[PDB]
Parts: sequence; C-alpha cells; structure tokens
Amino acid sequence: GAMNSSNYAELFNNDIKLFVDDTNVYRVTVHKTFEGNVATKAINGCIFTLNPKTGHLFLKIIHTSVWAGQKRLSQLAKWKTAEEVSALVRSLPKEEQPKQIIVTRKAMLDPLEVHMLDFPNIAIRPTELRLPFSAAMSIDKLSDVVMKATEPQMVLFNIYDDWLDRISSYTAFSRLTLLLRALKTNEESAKMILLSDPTITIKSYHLWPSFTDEQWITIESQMRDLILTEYGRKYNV
Amino acid sequence: MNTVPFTSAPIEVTIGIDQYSFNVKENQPFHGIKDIPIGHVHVIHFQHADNSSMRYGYWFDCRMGNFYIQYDPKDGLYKMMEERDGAKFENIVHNFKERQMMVSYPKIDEDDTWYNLTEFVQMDKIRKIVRKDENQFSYVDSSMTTVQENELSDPAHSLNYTVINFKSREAIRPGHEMEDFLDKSYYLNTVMLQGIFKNSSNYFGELQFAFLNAMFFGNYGSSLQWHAMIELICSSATVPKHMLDKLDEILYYQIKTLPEQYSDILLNERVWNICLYSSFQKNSLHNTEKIMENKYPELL
Ligand SMILES: CS(=O)(=O)Nc1ccc2c(c1)OCCO2
Repeated sequence: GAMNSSNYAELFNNDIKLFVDDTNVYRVTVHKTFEGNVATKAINGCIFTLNPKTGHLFLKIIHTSVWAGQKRLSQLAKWKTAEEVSALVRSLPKEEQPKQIIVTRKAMLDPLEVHMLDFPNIAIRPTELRLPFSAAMSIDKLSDVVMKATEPQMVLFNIYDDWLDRISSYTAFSRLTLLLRALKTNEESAKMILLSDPTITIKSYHLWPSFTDEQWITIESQMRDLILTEYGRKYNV
Repeated sequence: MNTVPFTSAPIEVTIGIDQYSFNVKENQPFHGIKDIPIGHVHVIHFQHADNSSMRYGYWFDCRMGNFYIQYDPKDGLYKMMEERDGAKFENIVHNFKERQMMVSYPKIDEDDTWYNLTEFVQMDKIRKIVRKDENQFSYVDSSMTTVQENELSDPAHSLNYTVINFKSREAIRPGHEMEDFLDKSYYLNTVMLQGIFKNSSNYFGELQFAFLNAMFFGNYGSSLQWHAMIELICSSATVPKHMLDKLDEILYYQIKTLPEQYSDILLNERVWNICLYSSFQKNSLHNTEKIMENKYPELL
C-alpha cells in the first residue's frame, strides 16, 4: 500500500524501486495579452524518476513541443508521465526493472497503473511522505539541461555524486531531502550556503560541491537552521 | 395463465412472486400460486420466518414446463421441481383450484411494472449465468458469489456474470491508454456490445437480471454487476441514442420499484453521482435523474 514514516526503511532494501515525481512535467509562465486577457506559455519540464538506493536519476526532459495542439494539459501531463515511465521500464533489462514504483502524488496512481497493465507484478504505490522533489529544478545542472533541450531527451545522473563511497543510502537520502527541502523553502539562502565558499567546488561530473565529511556536517546544520528560520519568518514564531 | 402448486407449507415463510409477497404460517393450507402471466420470466422467492438468513429463490418461465414447489425436510428449504407427467399435473392443479387453496398473482391491469423490469431478460440467458443444466429453472440466493468475486469459491454455485474491469487489458488498447480510460466507448461498443453480448438487448438483459438479484436476494455481487454495467455506459462518450433512451427507462423503473428503506445498501453513491452529474451522459438520463432527485435526494 502507501509508504509513510512507520515503513520508510523499505526504500533502502535490495528490491529495486523508483520514485516518480511529476511536479515539473508541465510548467508555464502566466502573462497578460495585448488585449489584457491572461495566457500561458509552456516551458520545458522533466519527469524526476529516482532510485533511492543507488542514487540513479532518470531525468526525462519534456520539451514544450509535446503540448502543441493538445487540450487539458494538466491532465495530459499525468498520462504523458505514465507513458514515459512505462517506456523506461520496458527499455530496462528484466533484472533491472523495478519491483515497485512509488508516485509522489496520488493523481499519478491511475495513469501509471493503466500504462503498466502489462507488468502486473510491479506494484504501483502512493506515499504519505511529503518529499521535496519539486525542488529538483533548483539544482543548477539539472535546470540547465532541461532549459537547453531542443527535443525530447533522457539524461542520466547520480543525484548522490560519490557520497555512497562514504555513507549509507539511508544517510545519503537524508542529506538529499534535507538539501531539496531547504532549496524549496528559501532557494536563495540555500544556494548561498552551498556556494558561498569559493574554495569548495563542484566537480564537472557532480551536481553538488566536494564537501569533506566535516564540511557536510556544517552545511547540514546550516540547512536545518535555514528551514527553522523560514518557519519562524513564515509563522512569526 | 399458469400455476405453480405447492405440495405443502410445513414451515412459516414469507413467499415472493416477482415484486409481490405474502406470509404463510407453519402448516397453513397453502397450495400455491395461480394466474401467473404467461410471456414473462418470473421469480418465486423465500425467506424463512425463523431464519431470515438466506433469501433464496427460483427463476422460471412457465412456457418451459410444469413446475411446483415442495419442502425438503433434509436440506431445509422449499425446492422447485418439474413434473413431466402432464396429466398428473393438470389433475393436481384442478383439485387445488376447486378447493381454493391458492393465492392469485395480483397483477393490476394498468400495471406494466414487471414487464418493464424484465423486458430484456430471457430464461436462456439466465441459465448461462446460473449453471445447473439438468433443471429448466435456476436457483439463486443471497450468498452466491460471482465469477469476478472468485478471482479477487465453489465454481458450481457461482453467478457467471460478464466480467467488467476498467483497469484491464481488455478495457484498454495499447497506445490509447488515456483515451480509453477516460472515455470507455471502445470497451462498451467494440469489446462488450459487438464482441461479447452481440447486441444491446442481451446487455440490458444481464443488467436487469443483476438488479433483480440484488433487490430480491440482497446479493452483493449482483449489485456490483448492475452498477458496473451502468457505469460503463455513462462513462462512454459515444453510445447509440436508442440505448441511452432505453437505459433511462430501465433505470427509472428500477429506482421506482426499489424499497425506499433499502436505498442505503442497494445504491452506490459514487456511481450515481458520477453518472447523473459528472459523466458524458449526465444530461441524457432525464427520467432517471428526476426520480432519483425526488426520491433519494440524500444520496446526491
Ligand atoms: C522525504 S522527507 O523529506 O520526508 N525526508 C526523508 C524521507 C525519508 C527518509 C529520510 C528523510 O531519511 C532517510 C530515511 O528515509
């Protein structure tokens, strides 16, 4: 059934599973027309499909051409997401296919179930966890590849860089969601924390800076403070 | 007119014949039901006074044989049987009518209710849903499960309704996943009508039979089937105009007949609100929407 804090430890077992987040698939800017009506302009989006044990991120870039001449785009976006996840599973060798797919939003359940009817043994599950994957487009290198795309494209990343050499995936996921949640709460501040120090750089083949173990503890504390800070600014506490 | 005689009535029981019912006392001088309209299927049904558990009954068509009821003290129920000796049977019925030991099927002449509830119901199709080929009549009770319920246990005692499943490979064409899930016209028209039922008359017959089993026996799997067959039509954008008009009439008479006090358990709030107020056919069921809004406005 649904994942939540009474059984989140199943994410780090050896059954292959993927999270699917669709919150950045259909993206728009809203603006005024010459006549003073309102219109939308779509911009490129992405499906965020992540293996939480390995860090492998299947970023399917959604080019605005896919919306041309279509109606009810917010509804189409869920079915297009399900179509692309289904196509991804079919492209993987059988021993790499997930045994479970966890959708971050319950409106993806039926679209994905219908597209995966050919895979009755793959469990499609919702989650009570409020995961911050909408903030993926705050990672500069991911945002860059989405906005530069001129056609549909899949790009593979490891969202944990090399962290698993030193920490467990339970810890790597803890750090990842804490970073994404901080980017979601106050993007400017979070990015200043991550990049204020010019001596720590991001390797060409990485997404995040090359922090020592001790530096990560400092960064993690600063992100905890930021999330607490914004909570007080928001609620006047 | 036809007659279903009773050998006797040894246990107190409420007896139904179609939409009518009456109480018989233990060992009362009751010897059956006369004046049954020829031309329609019928259902004769039972609820024991001492154990309302298990409503049960028999679907039959008087044109297919001479049928009677006899209590079986070993299996503890009223059983339908066929008498093949035509002369023995005529003799028995005449003696019981002469002595006036029978209730008369009480059809009002203005009244088309039973026809309207059974218009498309055929005994040959009932017998394929209820498999017991050595008898010309078909036994149904409150507890019998459907073939679909058995997939989610005795196969001999099951209701073999046509399986409808909106998230199934049969319902969804590869490459039209969104289209076929949000508009079920493919599943209704090609898969079900052309493919399985062959025509809308057979589809309506199964729909009507499912409702009647839900109403008369409280059969839960039958109520699920009735609602599935309604939902498949209402969730299709493309339905023949004559089917919509007939569906509206069918449902109208079904809602009209339903006991007011059983509406809570026989009607699925989600399906009806979807069908009358959200679906493609939300504006196509005028008679049904009017009787539902005036009779069961709570559900909506
Ligand atoms: C997604 S969240 O923002 O609620 N943070 C979260 C979730 C699951 C975890 C976790 C952190 O640490 C590792 C164990 O599993």
